Amino acid sequence: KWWERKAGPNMIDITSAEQFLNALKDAGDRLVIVDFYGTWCGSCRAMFPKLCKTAKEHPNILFLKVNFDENKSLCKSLNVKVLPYFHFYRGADGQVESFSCSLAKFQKLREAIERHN
Repeated sequence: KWWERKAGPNMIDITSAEQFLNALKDAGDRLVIVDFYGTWCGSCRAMFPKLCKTAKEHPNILFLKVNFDENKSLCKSLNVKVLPYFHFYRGADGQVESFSCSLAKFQKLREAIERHN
């Protein structure tokens, strides 16, 4: 599957609600970037290499990949309405970013990271 190709060790597939919370809790005070994507999302597929490169460049950021099509109830509960979409979480602060971005507007994701390192 395209979302598995060249994905580094800080990029994890989320397949259940409990696993999602455990990942957020176990992250401690680390920045967590949650990548909501779809199996047939062209933009998602197109930006994946850039996302993988970003993860390699930031080994201490945790990237959680959430396939909307395989976790629909979870994504709906989280108010995710369009794909690609991102939530950032960090420790006690909980959710600290919530946004979409284009392939060409990938710099918005980099700017979001820089707001939280």
